[PDB]
Amino acid sequence: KLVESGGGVVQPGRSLRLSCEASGFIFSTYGMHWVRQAPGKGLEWVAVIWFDGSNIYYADSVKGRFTISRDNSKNTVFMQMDSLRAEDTAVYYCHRNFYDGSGPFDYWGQGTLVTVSSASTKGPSVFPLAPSGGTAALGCLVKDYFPEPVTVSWNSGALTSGVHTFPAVLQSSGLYSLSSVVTVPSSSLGTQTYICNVNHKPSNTKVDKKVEP
Amino acid sequence: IQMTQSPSTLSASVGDRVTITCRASQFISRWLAWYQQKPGKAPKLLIYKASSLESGVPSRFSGSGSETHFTLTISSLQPDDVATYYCQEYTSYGRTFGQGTKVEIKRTVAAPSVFIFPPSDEQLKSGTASVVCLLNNFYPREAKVQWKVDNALQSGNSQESVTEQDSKDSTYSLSSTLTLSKADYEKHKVYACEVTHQGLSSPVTKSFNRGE
Repeated sequence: KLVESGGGVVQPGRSLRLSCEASGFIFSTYGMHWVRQAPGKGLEWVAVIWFDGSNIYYADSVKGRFTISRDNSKNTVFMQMDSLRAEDTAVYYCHRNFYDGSGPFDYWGQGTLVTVSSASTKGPSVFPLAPSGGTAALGCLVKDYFPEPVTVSWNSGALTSGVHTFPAVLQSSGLYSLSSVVTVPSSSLGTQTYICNVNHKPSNTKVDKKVEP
Repeated sequence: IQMTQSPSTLSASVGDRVTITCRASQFISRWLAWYQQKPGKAPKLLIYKASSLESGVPSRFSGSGSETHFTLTISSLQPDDVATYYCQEYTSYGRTFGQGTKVEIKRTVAAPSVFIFPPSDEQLKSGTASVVCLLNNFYPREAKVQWKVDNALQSGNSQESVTEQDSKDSTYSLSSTLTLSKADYEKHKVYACEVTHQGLSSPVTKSFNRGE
C-alpha cells in the first residue's frame, strides 16, 4: 500500500519535498514511479527510481530540477521539487506495478495536491442554504477557501445518500468556493441532525453547521 | 515517443460496444497497459501485455494490438464504467502515457427539479450576498439558467458548476450562484432564476421575496 504526504501550497521558485511510504516487504528489484495529473488534464510520468543502484530516470519536463531519493529501512521514497513553476501544479501520485519489476502489485497512492502560486492559505467560510411540500433540498455553501481540496459528507457518513457535491469554481478573486446538496423527504420535520461535515486540509479548519429553515 | 489516443471523448448507452484506439509513434512490441481513472480517485490497472487482463477486472474488458496499433474494447458498457481511460507504454527507461478518453452514458431525458435558496443572514453581515439556483438529477448536461432581479435580467455576475455523471442514475446536477453586494441585495426585492431544459416543455421559474 502506498501513501503520499507533504502537500500544500508553495511559492513560485520556492521548493517542496514529497514523501511516499510503502508497506510490506521490499526487494532490491523494486522501484518507484512518480506520476502527476494537472487539474483537468491527463496523466504525466515524472520519473522512476530503481533500488538496485544509481539508476534514476527523469522526464525531460523535470530533468535537472526534481531529485528523488529514499531510505531503505523506512521504506519511503522522496522527491524534492525545486524551481517550481505554475505548470507543475498537479496531484502527484507514487506508483508501483508488477508488470515491470517495480512492485508486487499495481499500487497507487491517493495523491497529494501541490499548488504553485503566491496566494495564501485561507480557511473556508461555510454558510447554510435553507430549504423552506415536494422532496426538499438543503446544503452548505463553502466560500473563500484556498487552496483545494475540501471534503464534505453530511452527518459524518450517516446521511450520504443521493448527495451531489459540485466541483470547485475559481472565483476571479483567487478563492475557490463550492457547495453541496442532499434531496431529503418532503416534510422531514425535526430530523435528528444535519451537520456540515466540512474539513480543509491545508488550513486546519474542520467546521460544522446547522441547516434549519 | 508519443502515444496517440483516439478518440478524445465518446458517449454510449448501457450495453454498447466501445472501442478506444491508442496509436504508438514507434514500435512498442506488446509493452502497453490500460488504466481506468474515475473522477477524484487514483488510476486502476485494466490490461497489461496488450491483451492480458488484470485480477478483479471483468471479462467485458479486453485488449488487443501489437506493433504500433492498439485497442481497448468494452463489450457491454455499464453505468458505473464512466471514467477516463489511458494507455501507457513501458518499452524503455521512461513511461509514455496517452491523451486519455472520456466516457459517458446516454439515457432518456430526466426533468430537472429546481430549487431556490436566499442568501443567509450570516453572509449578509459579511457584505457580499450569494443567491444559488439548483437543478437536480437531469439529462442532458445542457441547461440554461437566467437570473432576474426586480424583473431585470442579470449578466456577468453568475458562475456555473456541473457534477460528474452519477454512477447509478446517470444524471447530472447543476448549481448556479449569483453574487452581489449587501446594498444591491437590500436595494431590490424580487429575485428569480428561470431555467430551460429539453426535459421541461415550459421554462420553470422559482423565486423568492426578500423579507418573506
